[PDB]
Amino acid sequence: EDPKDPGGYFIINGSERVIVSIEDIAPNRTLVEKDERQEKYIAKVFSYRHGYRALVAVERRKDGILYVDIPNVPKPVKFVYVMRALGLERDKDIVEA
Amino acid sequence: AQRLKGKEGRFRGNLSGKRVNFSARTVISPDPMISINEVGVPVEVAMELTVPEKVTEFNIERLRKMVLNGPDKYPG
Amino acid sequence: KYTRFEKARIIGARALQISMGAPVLIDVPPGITPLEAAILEFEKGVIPITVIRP
Amino acid sequence: EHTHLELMPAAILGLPASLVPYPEHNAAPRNTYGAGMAKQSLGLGWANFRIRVDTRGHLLHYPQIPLVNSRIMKAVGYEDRPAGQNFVVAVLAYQGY
Amino acid sequence: VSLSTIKSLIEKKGANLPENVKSELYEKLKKYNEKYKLTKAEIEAIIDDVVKEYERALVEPGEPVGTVAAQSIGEPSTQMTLNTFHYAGVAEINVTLGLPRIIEIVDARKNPSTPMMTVYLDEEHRYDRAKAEEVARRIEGTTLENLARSTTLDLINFEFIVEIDPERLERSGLTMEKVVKKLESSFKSAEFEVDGYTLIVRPKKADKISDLRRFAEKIKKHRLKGLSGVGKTIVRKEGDEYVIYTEGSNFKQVLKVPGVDPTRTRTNNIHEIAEVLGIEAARNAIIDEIVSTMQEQGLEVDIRHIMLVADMMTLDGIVRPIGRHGVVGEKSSVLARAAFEITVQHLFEAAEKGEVDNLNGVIENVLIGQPVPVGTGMVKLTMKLPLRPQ
Amino acid sequence: MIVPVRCFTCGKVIGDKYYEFKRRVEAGEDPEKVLDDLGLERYCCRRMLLSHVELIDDIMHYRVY
Amino acid sequence: VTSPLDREQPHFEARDLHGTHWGRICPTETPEGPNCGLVKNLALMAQI
Amino acid sequence: PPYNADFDGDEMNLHVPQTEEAQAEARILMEVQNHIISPRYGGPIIGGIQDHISGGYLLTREGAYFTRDEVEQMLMFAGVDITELPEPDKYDENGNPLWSGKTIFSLLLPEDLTVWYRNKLCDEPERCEALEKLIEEKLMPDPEEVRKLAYDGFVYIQNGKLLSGAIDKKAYGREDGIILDLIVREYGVERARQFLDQVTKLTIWVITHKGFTTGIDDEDLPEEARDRIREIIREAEERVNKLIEAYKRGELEPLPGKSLEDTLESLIMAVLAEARDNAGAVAEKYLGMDNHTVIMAKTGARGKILNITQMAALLGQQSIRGKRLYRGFRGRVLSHFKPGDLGARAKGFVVNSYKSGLTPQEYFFHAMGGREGLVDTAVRTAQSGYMQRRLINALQDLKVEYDGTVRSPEGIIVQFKYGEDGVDPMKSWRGKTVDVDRIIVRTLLKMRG
Amino acid sequence: FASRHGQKGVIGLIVPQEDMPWTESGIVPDLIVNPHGIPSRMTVGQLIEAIGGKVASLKGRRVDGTAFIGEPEEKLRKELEELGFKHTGREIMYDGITGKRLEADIFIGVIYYQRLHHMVADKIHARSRGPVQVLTKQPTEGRAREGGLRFGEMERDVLVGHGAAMLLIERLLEESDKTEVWVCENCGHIALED
Amino acid sequence: FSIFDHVLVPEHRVLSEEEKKALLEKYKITLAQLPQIKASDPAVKALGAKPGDVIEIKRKSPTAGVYYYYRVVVE
RNA sequence: GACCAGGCG
Ligand SMILES: [Mg+2]
Ligand SMILES: [Zn+2]
Ligand SMILES: [Zn+2]
Repeated sequence: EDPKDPGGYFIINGSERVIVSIEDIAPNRTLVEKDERQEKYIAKVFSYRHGYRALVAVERRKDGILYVDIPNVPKPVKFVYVMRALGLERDKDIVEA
Repeated sequence: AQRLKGKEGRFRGNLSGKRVNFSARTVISPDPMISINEVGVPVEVAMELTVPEKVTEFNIERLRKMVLNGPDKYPG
Repeated sequence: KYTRFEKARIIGARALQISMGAPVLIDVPPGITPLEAAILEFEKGVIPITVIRP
Repeated sequence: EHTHLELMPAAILGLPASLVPYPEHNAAPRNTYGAGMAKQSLGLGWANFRIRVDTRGHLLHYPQIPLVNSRIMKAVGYEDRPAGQNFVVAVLAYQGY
Repeated sequence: VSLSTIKSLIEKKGANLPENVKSELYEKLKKYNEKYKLTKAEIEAIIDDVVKEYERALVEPGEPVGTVAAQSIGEPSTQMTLNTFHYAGVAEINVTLGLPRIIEIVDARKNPSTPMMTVYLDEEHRYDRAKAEEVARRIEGTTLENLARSTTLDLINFEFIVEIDPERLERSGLTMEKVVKKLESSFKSAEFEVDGYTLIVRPKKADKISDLRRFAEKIKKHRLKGLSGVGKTIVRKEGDEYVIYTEGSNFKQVLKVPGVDPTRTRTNNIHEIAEVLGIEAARNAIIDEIVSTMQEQGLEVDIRHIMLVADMMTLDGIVRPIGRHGVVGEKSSVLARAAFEITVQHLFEAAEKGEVDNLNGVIENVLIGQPVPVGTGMVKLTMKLPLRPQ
Repeated sequence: MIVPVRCFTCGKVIGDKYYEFKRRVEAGEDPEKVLDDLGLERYCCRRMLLSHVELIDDIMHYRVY
Repeated sequence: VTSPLDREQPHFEARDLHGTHWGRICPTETPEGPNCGLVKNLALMAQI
Repeated sequence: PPYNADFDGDEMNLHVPQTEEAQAEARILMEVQNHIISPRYGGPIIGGIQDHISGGYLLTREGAYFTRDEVEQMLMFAGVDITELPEPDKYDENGNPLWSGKTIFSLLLPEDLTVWYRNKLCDEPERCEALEKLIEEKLMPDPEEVRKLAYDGFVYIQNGKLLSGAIDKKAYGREDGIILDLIVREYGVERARQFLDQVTKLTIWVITHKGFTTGIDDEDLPEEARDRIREIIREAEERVNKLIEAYKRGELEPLPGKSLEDTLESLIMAVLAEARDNAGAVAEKYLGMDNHTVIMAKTGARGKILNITQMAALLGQQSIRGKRLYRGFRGRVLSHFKPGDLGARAKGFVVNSYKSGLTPQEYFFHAMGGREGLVDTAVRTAQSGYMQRRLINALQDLKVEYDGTVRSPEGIIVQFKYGEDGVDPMKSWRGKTVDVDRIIVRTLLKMRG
Repeated sequence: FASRHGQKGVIGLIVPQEDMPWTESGIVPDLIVNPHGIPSRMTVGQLIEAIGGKVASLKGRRVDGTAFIGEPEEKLRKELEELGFKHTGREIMYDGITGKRLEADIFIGVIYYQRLHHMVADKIHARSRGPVQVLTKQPTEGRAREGGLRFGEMERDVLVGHGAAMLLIERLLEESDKTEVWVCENCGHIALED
Repeated sequence: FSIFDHVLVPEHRVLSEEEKKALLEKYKITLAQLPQIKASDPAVKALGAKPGDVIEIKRKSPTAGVYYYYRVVVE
């Protein structure tokens, strides 16, 4: 071996392989933005658990009602509807939360 | 359906453009001592590409001389 | 009076004719390729081919 | 008012882009071209090229150390595996060639 | 030598020349004769030389002139530059330029990204600033938020309050009370909160419990004091004449405003020009737009290449794009359209219709392998056989 | 690999005076005076000795038979 | 260091240099073709 | 130029026709000398490039003189058929005959040529006016009178003799050449090819042996120029803080276009651009024509004045998409500046030259500015090629019939006469259908002599 | 060949030693570069490096050029002036053919240069006849397997624009796949030969 | 105001029957070869021409001072 | 033969 060799690569079937670094997005942060095609104030997050990536977005529109988008759920169910699915049905609970 | 569409389909891939037989490719270098309508050709390429010719009464001598040189001397 | 397309077509036709057995109408130095013979014939003004124009 | 002190401004450059001497006197595209082109020159790559089995390889017969160089290249070990030679260059317009 | 002699000589020796050449020759001959004395022989020789030079400059029949024009338009675009200053000055209107503009023009976009108009003024109001300003006030459409100094919501009381800068409200032609006067006849019954500077927007839906801003924005976005579409107005001076630039296009309504010169008013929208003035104006508009856009970038392209494209685009009496849903979609040959885009759809449509391809084009003959009819493949020649070496 | 026999530009033989220069410059002498003493006047020759690497000694460890 | 975006699209915002790249990404070493901007190299002071 | 090729690694393909018809078509229709004039704008495309202009300027400048051996050697090298040297022009010490550059250059022009115009080297227009007046009053002036009033800014050829002016890009350069354009339209392609070959080889010989080089001392300004540049930059930077503070305390009438901030940005940018131009003016003034870089730039051979003023003066403001640098941390581009800063040097301005070096912040700003050119050259070509593909696929089948009309394959008439006068743009006189004044002048000169 | 300042090129001509010019101090150039390439690229660092390299070779010690901390230019120029040469870096040379000195002083120095691995011996290629694709019976692809060049669509458009129809017929059909097919005239289908 | 006053509009004119026949014979074409114009166009609306007639257009151009373009009215 | 990755103009 050459002493100048720094190392850090694999040997697969007699060939030398190196793994590059992917510049992904933050794994759990919340990012807000705004598009001009509507007045939507979209805030989207990526959620990671055991290698599974899920995209969740909550936003408003011209109606002024908050809507939520969930994977495998095509329709944007309203915000209060999805909040009451998790409990805390009383109207005080939502505002307190 | 995929064989007929795209940049590698049967229309834009083979019918409109196709690979040709007599061609060559190499790097270029400047040469200001030749006239504008001439080009320099390496002797390696000139001995590979061929131009068919029909023997007549005004070029029989040159053709017969060329044939004798075989495929390894330059004029041949 | 010939358009350059007509001139090129006539020269090509005569050059093809010469290389198949047609006799040359003018004396030519030996070793000349048939295309050059056709060109010489054209500039000497002895080409017999004519073009029909609508 | 200050809260921190920069260690060495010359180290913000990458590894190949640090080879160019006097890099602040050139246009940016030329520096980019030089940095990219520094990864293709011929020279003594590794000491064990004789035993090493590779599909392709190159070797320069008489490599030399640059006369004008940055102090980073000495530290990173580039001087022990150089690539390139020093020429006596005259800026003159010759006969077209 | 008299001028009538020159005129008669021109009219009898160069009668085949175009009119512009025939006039330029007379002008230049007069100019040169008024300072050097000229004899008749020189005039005759000059006319002969001009005639010969024009004769030798004609186009050879069979020339592939469409491909040359297409290449001469496409190739310079690869060296296009962009500046995009984005200056806040009203004098410099933010308008898209360069390759995107060429793409918009050629593709025949239904509505441009930055619509704009050039409005000239009549003999009156032409050389004055205040009259131009008030004319521009007439053109410009004004909504409530434009004149408003500032606004404030009252979600607690479910009402809206508007405050307006007097310098705009009093100069806007209409006044504070006229807004309520018009709103009494339009929309719904307003709250009639006329208090000069202070205006209260409390629509009927904006009751004490809910439904605020359901109509408050609609009242605030009421169309008054100017034409629709136009959202800005700018006054400029170019030499001895004032001109007006605007944002948005309302050509049909704009041509009706008093004091606006209609003989020179134009817009950058092609379809509107076609609908108002016909196809022959759209052709000239396309030519002028392309020429100006190409010239502003420093390049140089001959007019004869642009004329062919302009004529081809308007062959059916309506402006249509150059592409999949335009000129290329009107070709009779099935293979010529199929080789371009969406091959399978075209093939199945032709199979259904029982279409017939006559192989009268260029691409199809290339596909088959038989000679094309474009250039050399057009001529035909004959030979007299009994020839002997002279 | 090893010191070139002759200077590239002018052909002067300098291949036999590298070790003396290296030793005398490692002994603390002034490099300019050493080069002047060795007789190398034109800088085209000084460039050869001043910028050489002895890469032969660390590649003999690998033998190919 | 490589980005997961698609190469063909322009991506005007992604290919531009950023102020936060100072000391973390080399500002001059990048490919020349369509890969420009989307492939970058770590600086010398960078520490993961 | 027509190939757009450069010798830095380029490659090209070569094809060989096989049938006699193909050879005849290539020989008659595709010859190089048949495509000197570009069909896009009716001007020369093949011509001199780089050294072919600098050598011509060195040969035909004022005060150039050559000995016997140089003249004989250059004439033999160019290939000119000559068997007797002309009369010497002036005698050096010890009676050595000397020939001028114009006399040597005149041996390549045809015998009956005559033309005059003004080239790029025009600095004082009050001296060309006298020459134009002299030409106007008497159509064939006495050569001594013209030689007494010679000037490098006014080219004048009389009966094949170069009487005044100097070679420039307007002589035989691409898209500007005048002599080449006249030659190709009055004598034929073959004469143009012969002239091109001879002039190129002669200029190459001239530049090879006289010596031509550039060095580091070509951007050395005197102290007073640096002081003036420093004062200009100082006042330009000072008159921006006042605008910033004015905006900070209201007291600023916004332009009607956008909000106050955009007007402030536009004013700052205008001030900075004017500052850069003013600073470049003095750098242009203090560098004479003796410098080789100025010779190489002012004759159109290579480069432009912007490169000179960037190398010998401040680089100037950098920008992306027409606006100042704003990407970075919240309120500041770099971590080394206080948040919420709108100063000139805190958002892109560079007050240094390439010779004097750049500070690290200016280096980062320069790289940020320079990335835009690379990304634009990477991005534009795709849509440019797509548009060209659509255009070439739409307008392919239009021929020109024997009647002069352009017809679609089905038979629909598109134009009743190609263009509007039936004139080929390639054969036109720079777009014009025919150049009347040139014909009038040449005929009058031919007869009145 | 290419330096590290972004200047690249190819060898144009190889010259015998006796034809090259020589400086009056006894130096013969090892390389010649055109002065037209300097102003457009604005690579002043190359000139700085040339001066620094000549100074370093004269002094017998290497020169530091580490970014913003390296030795300033004026110091190098003053040192070069001290060593006996001219501060501008110019010298006087004699023409290698005629034998007399040129009219202008010539910049000359020492510059580091690199040899890239894009050699011409790996790019030359020529084909007359060879293997063909099985499916379409057209020439193969690649230098490694005796392939042929591709005649793309814009080449066809260029040939059309020139107007050479017979050239198109020769290039696109004669030098590529070509065959004879029996066609039934009555019904239009392709006939069968036994 | 008439649209013919606008600088972007060249004057139109309706051809008589004999002129139509002469033009049709001169170029050896049928009536389907000419460029078309819609019957609801403002210019033909001002002219008041029915479908089937041919309109002559006098155009002022930079290359040639005057040049004639012909169109056929189609509904 | 088709894919993937990296380079050249
Ligand atoms: Mg190149
Ligand atoms: Zn030596
Ligand atoms: Zn059958």
